[PDB]
Amino acid sequence: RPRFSFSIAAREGKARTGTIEMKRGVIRTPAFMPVGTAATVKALKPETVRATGADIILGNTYHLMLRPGAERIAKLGGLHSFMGWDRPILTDSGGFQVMQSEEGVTFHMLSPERSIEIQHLLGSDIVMAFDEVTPYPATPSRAASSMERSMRWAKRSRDAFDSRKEQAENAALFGIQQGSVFENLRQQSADALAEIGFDGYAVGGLAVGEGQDEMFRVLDFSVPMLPDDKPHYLMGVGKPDDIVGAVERGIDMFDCVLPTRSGRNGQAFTWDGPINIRNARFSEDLKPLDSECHCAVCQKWSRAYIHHLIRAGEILGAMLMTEHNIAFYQQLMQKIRDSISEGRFSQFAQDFRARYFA
Amino acid sequence: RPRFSFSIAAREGKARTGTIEMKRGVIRTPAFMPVGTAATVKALKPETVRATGADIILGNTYHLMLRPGAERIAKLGGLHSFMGWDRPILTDSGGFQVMQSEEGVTFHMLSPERSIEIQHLLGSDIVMAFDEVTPYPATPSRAASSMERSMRWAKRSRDAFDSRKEQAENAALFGIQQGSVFENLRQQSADALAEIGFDGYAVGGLAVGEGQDEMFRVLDFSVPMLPDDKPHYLMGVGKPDDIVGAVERGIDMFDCVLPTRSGRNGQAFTWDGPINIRNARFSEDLKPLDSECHCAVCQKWSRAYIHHLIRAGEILGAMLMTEHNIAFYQQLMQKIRDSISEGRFSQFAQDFRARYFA
Ligand SMILES: [Zn+2]
Ligand SMILES: [Zn+2]
Repeated sequence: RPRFSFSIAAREGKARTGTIEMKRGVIRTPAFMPVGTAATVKALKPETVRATGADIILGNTYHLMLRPGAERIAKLGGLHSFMGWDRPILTDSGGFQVMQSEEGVTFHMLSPERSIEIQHLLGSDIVMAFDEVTPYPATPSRAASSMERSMRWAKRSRDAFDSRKEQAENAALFGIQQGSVFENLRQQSADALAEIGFDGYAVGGLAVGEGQDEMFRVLDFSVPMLPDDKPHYLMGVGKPDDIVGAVERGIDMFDCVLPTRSGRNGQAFTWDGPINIRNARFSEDLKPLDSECHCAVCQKWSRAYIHHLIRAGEILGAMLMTEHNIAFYQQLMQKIRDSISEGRFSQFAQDFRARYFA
Repeated sequence: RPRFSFSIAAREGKARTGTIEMKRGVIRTPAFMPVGTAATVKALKPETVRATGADIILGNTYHLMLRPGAERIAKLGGLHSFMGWDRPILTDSGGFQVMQSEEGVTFHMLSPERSIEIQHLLGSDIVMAFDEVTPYPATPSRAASSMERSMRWAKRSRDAFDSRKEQAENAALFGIQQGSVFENLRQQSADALAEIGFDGYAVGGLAVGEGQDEMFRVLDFSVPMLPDDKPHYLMGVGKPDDIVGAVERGIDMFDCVLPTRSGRNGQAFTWDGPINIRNARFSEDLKPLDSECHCAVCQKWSRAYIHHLIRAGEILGAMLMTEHNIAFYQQLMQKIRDSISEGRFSQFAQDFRARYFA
């Protein structure tokens, strides 16, 4: 396989489906990437993650640099070897968590150069440029300032990535668009990123307090500013309905802690909407979490059993809920991909929303 | 298969190896039974428990009657169906946890009749008689009193078990020997239990504060008092070296929370003795937990990785440590069984101790 190749197999309106080819494997898009916080996808073995249908997972640069440490992971053979996942891994830049001067942030120090270096040490396949994230809400002036600084940092990220032969030859680098909710700033950011040139483009600075309406509004004008022939990554999104709407607006890649996090909380996603398995109504319910879900949990265990485990604080409860939720997300992405390929994604989105919010 | 059949295939001194045949499967002895506290073997799917080599697991009557409740479990199809384990399950009587009058204990009420009933509701394959457990230390007089009461309760358990057709035809009932550390009391208890007649006999009231020397001393005279042709079950034992010594003294069945419990704590069992994986010396150790262990954890993950997970409080750390420890226990039982079959258990025990305590 090549270092990086994105090919669009089918389109319906702004929606696209296709594949990203990388050295460690193929990523089907639109893609959902389970999040590995501390070199583990919470409560799941890597084989189980893969079995749900995930093609790629996300590693957190901020957490890993603190524990166990980027240099230590490199010494142990890199993140893939360390955690036992041999498929692609995307690493975030640390910009969101660390949230200062033009050189970078101290807190430990983090700069475009150090972020790139850490992601190299981890052996990341998709490296994220180091950005400054504009809080929401933000004045036009402050958003411009942050966006401008992030573009300077994007250039610095690009140069640091390119200066490392092994990294430049084997990994990909994504730039991150900023600019808050302002069309002009988004435009300038997109223009700047494209001038620099990246393998993929992320829409950053969303899902930070604004509602879905506003997020969708910003996506409407922002995604078409990005190069059409490269992947579009919406960071930290999100709920199933957020995902469907973002694909309708041209997004190809997603990540969120939601399915793992809310799993441990007792929230299970279903085609009829989320349920909280702790609710007493499930104490004697012999049905699986979802009657259509094809995951291993739904094939074997009842709502009543999982209800009991989650109420009792048992680790197996977290394991089963997380597997289900991640498998649900992958099934959602599969149905999205199929519907786009078949030119019926518009209908799928409508049918999906009608049932999920019934 | 029959309701219950124990056959002794081979002997070396007091040690025996063989099989217990039951409707839901065959149990190879000497056997180690992982403990399921709240209808789950902590941090493991039933398939994973089985994959380690376990033939039977233990369910706790006291915990299950409180949550989710014995009647509810029956309504949901019984414990096997509820938790997804279809092989034999032994249930304890609740006597130890609940630790009063001749009728039983209130705290909820527990009597020989209610204990038997609860174990019927769970659908247990091996039912334990309801006993009174003598605290350690105990005067000769108090131990006699408790032992005498437990024998009266053993009769009541027997009659309650026999009064339920479905239970008597499909499950087995074990009596429990008491009598503290006193040979005469142990003798009277064994005589009483045999007069009543049970499918198996447990040595109760040990591992309650006495040392290994004293436990072994009591086992020396107590196990030969029990019927030779029936299984001998030492409850709540124990460490690997306890197990080897107890088999040398004629014990066929074991259970302990140790491998699960100490797993989550960071303690990993190895042929060279236990290690605590949290120790800084393992932070960059690329070796598996045990260099000889054939378990899935040891095939894939390093000491360094598990060290990181356990220090970070990650659920996967608990999962991997517990799988390893349970697999270690099963490998220990397999080596014991093989050595007895080959008439070299004496040598195995010696070699085992030399290395484990080196
Ligand atoms: Zn499912
Ligand atoms: Zn192992």
